[PDB]
Amino acid sequence: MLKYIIPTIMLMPLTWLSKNNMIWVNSTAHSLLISFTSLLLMNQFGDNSLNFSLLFFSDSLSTPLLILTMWLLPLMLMASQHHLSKENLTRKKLFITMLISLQLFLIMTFTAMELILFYILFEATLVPTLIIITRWGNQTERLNAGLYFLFYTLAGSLPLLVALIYIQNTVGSLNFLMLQYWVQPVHNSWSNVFMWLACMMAFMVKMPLYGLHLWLPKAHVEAPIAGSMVLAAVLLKLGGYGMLRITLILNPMTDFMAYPFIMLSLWGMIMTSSICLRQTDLKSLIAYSSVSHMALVIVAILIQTPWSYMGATALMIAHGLTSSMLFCLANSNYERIHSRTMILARGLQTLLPLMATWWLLASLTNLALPPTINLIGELFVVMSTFSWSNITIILMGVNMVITALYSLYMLIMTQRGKYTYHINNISPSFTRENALMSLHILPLLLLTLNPKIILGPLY
Amino acid sequence: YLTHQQKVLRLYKRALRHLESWCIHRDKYRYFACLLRARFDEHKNEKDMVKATQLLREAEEEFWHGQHPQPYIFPESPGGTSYERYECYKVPEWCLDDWHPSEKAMYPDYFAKREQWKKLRRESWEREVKQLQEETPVGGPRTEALPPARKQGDLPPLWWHIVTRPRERPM
Amino acid sequence: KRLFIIKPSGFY
Amino acid sequence: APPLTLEGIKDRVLYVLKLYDKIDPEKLSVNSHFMKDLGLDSLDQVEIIMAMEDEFGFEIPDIDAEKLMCPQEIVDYIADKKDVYE
Amino acid sequence: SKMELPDYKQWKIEGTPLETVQEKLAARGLRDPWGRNEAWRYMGGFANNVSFVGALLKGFKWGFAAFVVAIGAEYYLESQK
Amino acid sequence: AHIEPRYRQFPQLTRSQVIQAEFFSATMWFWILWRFWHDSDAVLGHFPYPDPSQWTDEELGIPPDDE
Amino acid sequence: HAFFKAMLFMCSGSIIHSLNDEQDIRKMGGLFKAMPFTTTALIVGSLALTGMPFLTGFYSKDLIIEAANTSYTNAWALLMTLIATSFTAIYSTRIIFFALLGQPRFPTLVNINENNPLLINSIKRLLIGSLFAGYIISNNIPPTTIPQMTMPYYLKTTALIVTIL
Amino acid sequence: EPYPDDGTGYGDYPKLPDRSQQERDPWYDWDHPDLRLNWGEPMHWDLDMYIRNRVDTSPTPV
Amino acid sequence: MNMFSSLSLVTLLLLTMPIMMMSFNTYKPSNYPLYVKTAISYAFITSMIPTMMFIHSGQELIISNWHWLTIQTLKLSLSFKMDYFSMMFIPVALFVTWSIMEFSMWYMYSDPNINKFFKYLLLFLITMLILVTANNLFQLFIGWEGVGIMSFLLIGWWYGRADANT
Amino acid sequence: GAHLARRYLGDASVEPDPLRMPTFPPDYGFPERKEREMVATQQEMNDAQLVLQQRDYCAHYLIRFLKCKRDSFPNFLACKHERHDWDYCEHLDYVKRMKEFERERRLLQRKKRREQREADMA
Amino acid sequence: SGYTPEEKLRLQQLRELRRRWLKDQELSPREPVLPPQRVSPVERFWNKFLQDGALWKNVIYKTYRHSIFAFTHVLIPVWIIHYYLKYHVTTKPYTIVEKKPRIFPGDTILETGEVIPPMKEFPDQHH
Ligand SMILES: CCCCCCCCCCCCCCCCCC(=O)OC[C@H](COP(=O)(O)OCCN)OC(=O)CCCCCCCCCCCCCCCCC
Ligand SMILES: CCCCCCCCCCCCCCCCCC(=O)OC[C@H](COP(=O)(O)OCCN)OC(=O)CCCCCCCCCCCCCCCCC
Ligand SMILES: C[C@H](CCC(=O)O)[C@H]1CC[C@H]2[C@@H]3[C@H](O)C[C@@H]4C[C@H](O)CC[C@]4(C)[C@H]3C[C@H](O)[C@]12C
Ligand SMILES: *C(=O)CCCCCCCCCCCCC
Repeated sequence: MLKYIIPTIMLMPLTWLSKNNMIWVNSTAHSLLISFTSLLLMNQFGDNSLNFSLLFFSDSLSTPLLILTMWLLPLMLMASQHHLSKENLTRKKLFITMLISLQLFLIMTFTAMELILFYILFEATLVPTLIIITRWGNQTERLNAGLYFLFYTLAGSLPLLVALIYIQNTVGSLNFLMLQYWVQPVHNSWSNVFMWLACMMAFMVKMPLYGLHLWLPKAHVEAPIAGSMVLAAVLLKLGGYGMLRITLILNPMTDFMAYPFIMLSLWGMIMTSSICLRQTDLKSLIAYSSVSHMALVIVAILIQTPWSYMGATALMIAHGLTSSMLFCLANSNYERIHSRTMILARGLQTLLPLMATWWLLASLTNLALPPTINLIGELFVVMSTFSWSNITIILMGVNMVITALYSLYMLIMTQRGKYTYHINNISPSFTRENALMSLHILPLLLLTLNPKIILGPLY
Repeated sequence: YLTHQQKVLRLYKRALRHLESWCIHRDKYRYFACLLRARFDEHKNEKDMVKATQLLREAEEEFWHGQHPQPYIFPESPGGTSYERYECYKVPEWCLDDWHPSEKAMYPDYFAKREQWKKLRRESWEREVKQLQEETPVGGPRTEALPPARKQGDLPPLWWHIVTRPRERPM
Repeated sequence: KRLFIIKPSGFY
Repeated sequence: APPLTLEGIKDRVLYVLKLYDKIDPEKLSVNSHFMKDLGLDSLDQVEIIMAMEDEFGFEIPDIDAEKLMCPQEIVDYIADKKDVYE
Repeated sequence: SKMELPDYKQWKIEGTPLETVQEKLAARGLRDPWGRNEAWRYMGGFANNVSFVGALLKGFKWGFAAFVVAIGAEYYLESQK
Repeated sequence: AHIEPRYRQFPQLTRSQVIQAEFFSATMWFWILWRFWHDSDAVLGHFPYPDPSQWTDEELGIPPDDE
Repeated sequence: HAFFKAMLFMCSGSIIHSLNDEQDIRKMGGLFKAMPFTTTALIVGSLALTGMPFLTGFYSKDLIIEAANTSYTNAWALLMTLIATSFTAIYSTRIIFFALLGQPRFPTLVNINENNPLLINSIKRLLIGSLFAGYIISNNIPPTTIPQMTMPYYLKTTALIVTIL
Repeated sequence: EPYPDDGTGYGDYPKLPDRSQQERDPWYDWDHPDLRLNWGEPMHWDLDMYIRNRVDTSPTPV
Repeated sequence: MNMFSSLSLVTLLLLTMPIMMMSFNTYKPSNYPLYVKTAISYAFITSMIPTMMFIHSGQELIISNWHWLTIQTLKLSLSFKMDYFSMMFIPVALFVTWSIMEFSMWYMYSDPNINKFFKYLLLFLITMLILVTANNLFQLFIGWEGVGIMSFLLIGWWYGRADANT
Repeated sequence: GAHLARRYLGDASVEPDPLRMPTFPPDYGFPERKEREMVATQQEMNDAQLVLQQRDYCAHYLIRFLKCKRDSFPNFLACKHERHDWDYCEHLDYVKRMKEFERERRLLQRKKRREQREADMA
Repeated sequence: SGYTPEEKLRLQQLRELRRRWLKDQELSPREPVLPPQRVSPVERFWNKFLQDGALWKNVIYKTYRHSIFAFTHVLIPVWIIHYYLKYHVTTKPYTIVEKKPRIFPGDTILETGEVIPPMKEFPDQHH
């Protein structure tokens, strides 16, 4: 992984040593080159994972998450450089540095062989994320959002640290390959119940699990646009990636310990989907949409079937591109009208025709139109959950109806009807904005041609 | 607030329109339109305004009982089949300010004319604001009526968005 | 009589 | 849907009024007040506006209809709604 | 451009069902003042219209004539066989 | 235009639309007449419907009562 | 159904366009001669929809009613179907009576014009389909069941009788 | 008139008539014609439910 | 077989060409409604040849031309079913769509977005043909949802009208 | 028609049960009853690929019709005589099913008439 | 009822401005001023060719347009599709699967020359 870690680190001197007026050009160009080389991680084998060294490895689960991560950095630089245009040079460079450091921690997080190396980098991502939210967020609420983000994550992750060290003392190793062969079944005792919760709650909070999600509508809404993109696209998926890994050592206890969290997710997805119908803040609506989608990933991971694991991997990738696109679309309106209220600016299809096409495509992927990879992931999860219990099709079916309703409600409210008379500063869409949207949707639809590369290790 | 006379005349127009929806055929409608007018003429002269109010309330109850459940609506009236059909084509004039110079060069005459209108609006604005300040009581305006221009070379205050509004068939 | 059609900028 | 002209609107407005038995066609001009000159009452004026709506195929709201007291005001009101300028 | 309107004096309720309405209003002492504004709907090319059966039998005379010729042609071909 | 609008009067008609309309109304009735001449069974009846009450007991195999 | 139902919508579109976006039949009337071709297509379409013998709708709707009448079937469902068949004639008559017959009820400026070749040729092709397509498709498809052709006279003419009523 | 001072969190927000925007005069010159709202008037707590695309409360003939 | 299968597919491919050409490659605005209408009429003709062959001898076949995705023991392949129902319905749908497009050229003449309207009508037809010829339920679901979304976009054509959006 | 009134608004004991008929032996009152002849063999119907519901005692006429239709293409108005033979064979098959119903009904009447007569003895 | 003198005067002032605005929406004869227009030599032939009129040279052009369509949109796509099916799809197993042809009594098998026996004698029904 050093062929990706070292180039990522070099983005920092590149940013600091660049000419003042070339910081965005230079960092964007070279971050795209790194993203291009990440395609070499697609050398996956049917039986064995691609094991680089004692520290790092990549299998079909981490590889797509790595490619998404490295793809997101140039998109975030494009999304940020407009609203940071009046920031002074040194603070711009520090903003880019936080983004680079977050990428460094993420790519090492997804390839860490040892769960305690995974833990340190998994917590490490908090620091740059907190700084981005609180320093460069726009509203007073960013300070409160940072505290909710920080202490929800740590309340869960500190018990995880105790559990992981306990496992290493008992097994002798936290190396993930070793745990595949030395894993022992978990006896059903009270002490193992709390080991199970310690190993899972930190990941549940990051998903987020319904009930433990209050940090997300604060953090995702108060962050700057780059903060929201990475928060929704990648950082929510650390929880899914962590759960997909750690459930290996929790069988068979997951059979019954899953029930309370499956109920929270199956009912929670309907609750959060309903909330979207009455949200007044466009960014807040998009944030609650993420909670509903990640409820499917939680359920898929907990029922532990080959189909649910393929579906979960696809959804995580599909949601990452879609939710990031929606935040970027919402941000482009915000940079014009300087409000997040959804009813403020209406009929934007009349004033911004091409941008209204991006809204439509973003909405259709969000409601999982076939054959998008959003639908492929959702379908595979619904199939596996039907086998877990036929009755689940009712909750899955209702959620798909509600999801269509709020996805198109967002489209209709903002893009259709009559334009707001007094809003007269809706200038034409910039080339930058149009390129930013198409760099989300084009890869998303291309993956429909070759879905296997985002179906994970069970494929 | 609607006066009593306004309430009666609104009822008469509503009653006739629903009557027409029932009758359909023109000769049949002419017949019953004249019977309905005769009913209104029967109490045209009713000086007692307490009794004229009672007649009005009963007529409205009779109307609600007799209204057509699916009355005729002019196509472009609210609730009609073409209501708001062309709003998607109505673009505000301020959008022309954002046209690229190569797009403006295709209509040099239109945009030269447009600059004269914008100059006219700029030069009138201070006088329009002043006229409203001086003609408005201290508490503030008590109705939504706007005044005309009192002088020569003055424009009626707050004219721009009325005069320059999109055409009903903009495209 | 040909009239001018007010549209948003299509250039960009 | 052929285009309207100011003279065309006036011609059709006066044409309808000359088919109304309560109006004398020889004393009807564009400036004839319906009540003060032609001696009609307010129920007659409601019927006159209804005919104009039928003539031109669109509705005149009661709040605006009540102020149309002469043929010329009807012409101006129709011209304004149809974007007729010649 | 100017469209020329037909002379307004040609519009009369005589001969139309508007005259029947007028006659049965005069029984009640009422009059219909808008009758002439409707007269055009009952005059000229609009005066005569088919019944529902007349509508359904449009083209039946020519269709039946062609049918009678077709069986004759069919019955001639059969005999020639 | 080739068809100018009229006011309170029956519209102008081309002869083409009248001939073509007449041709296809005649074609409808010719077809109905021709098909009925040949396939009247498709509407009236293909085969005679038997009356069960007229079938003898020997051919339905009904033994006499007292046996 | 695809042939004559599509044609009916196009015929209504022709009427709607000629009366400046009027869709209420109470404001139509007297169009039988003003729009001869739309009138012809509308009558052919209605007769095809109601199961006039040997038009396109007859070759399916009448076999369906015969099969339903002779089937081991829910009695109430059978009655609802027959009554719905009669109602089909009623609302088909409703369109013809108010759109085409009687005296005009539309505004005074008459802009009725159905002489565009695009309009004529599009309706004309579907009119030909509404006459012959049922016969051509019925005589070319292979048989995949055993059609029921033996039934009492009253079950053989049920579809036609209720349509006439 | 505020909502009742239960614990549900309305505070002092005005309790306005529970009428659909569809019930408002279509012929008035609204600042927001599609919403049939004027600039500055208090919005119903449930305005987003009473827009013309959603819940209608108009009188019915039956 | 070789003619039956070739012509059944070209019917579908032919309808996608006006969609691709609207990548501003050969695109010219004015002729576009006529271009799309002409492609439909040719698709009708090509669809009659497989239909004649089925009528003649009852020929039917399944084309499973592209392997898309294997999920353990579930192999999903783009597969087309040229049988009774699809052989009879395709020419009928194309014939009626041919008339409606010619009718639309007149009805929608004054619409400023008539080209987008004909693109949307064509996209509906493509998704409907995917629905009719589908041999597996996933491919059927693609057409199933495809017509739904195109229906949504065509019903709300006049998107300034609140009733149309509802 | 009429038969439904008798079963539903009358004595159902002397009316056939369409889901359970026949209830008497095939030879009860039928001395020396012949079995139905089948012309088409199982292999012929398999080779012809007849729909299973078409593989009845009229299949041979259907096969003859299908062969004619194929060989007369594109003349789809031919084979009209072959079609009628199959239609007529199916009509006779339907009349045979009507006779079975009528036979069943008359035996049910006969059975009852014996019970009452054999009960009036007691 | 009726406009007050103030209301009438304002309506008249606005009516004058509105009609001036609408009059100013008319395009001048030279508008739109289009930029340098490129033409093709293939159009050069047809512009001169058809200005003559007639209904014998308005048919060659129609035939030409339909032939260019048939070639680009039928012949070339079927060539590509036929090449795709013959040399890629049908070279893999079970990609194209035909329902086997119906065989009727009296038929002859082209592959083998076998003759299928006729059905046995029909007990000629009355018809
Ligand atoms: C294992 C599964 C885990 C998953 C479940 C996680 C559940 C969620 C846990 C939430 C933790 C608490 C909430 C954190 C959100 C941020 C808190 C906050 O912002 O509250 C504001 C409150 C107002 O005061 P203040 O902000 O200081 O005023 C302005 C001056 N700055 O500030 C204050 O008044 C002071 C707040 C002090 C609390 C700080 C957070 C500490 C949380 C750990 C609690 C420690 C408990 C130890 C007690 C042991 C003995 C019993
Ligand atoms: C809103 C706040 C958001 C945060 C949420 C935090 C969730 C934490 C949940 C912790 C609960 C863990 C369970 C601890 C209880 C002990 C578990 C145990 O050992 O019991 C074993 C037994 C298994 O039963 P059995 O399947 O029959 O055994 C195998 C034979 N088939 O036990 C069983 O019968 C299995 C069933 C256990 C689950 C019970 C579910 C209760 C009902 C659903 C509640 C949903 C969650 C409610 C959260 C509200 C919080 C306010
Ligand atoms: C065949 C048809 C003629 C229709 C008519 O004149 O009535 C014409 C009308 C416009 C033509 C198309 C458009 O011109 C766009 C294309 C451009 C290329 O020059 C030829 C192929 C091309 C795809 C066309 C060939 C086709 O012949 C079309 C469709
Ligand atoms: C015996 O099997 C009879 C089967 C059904 C009889 C239908 C006869 C029609 C009578 C009711 C039609 C009413 C429609 C208005």
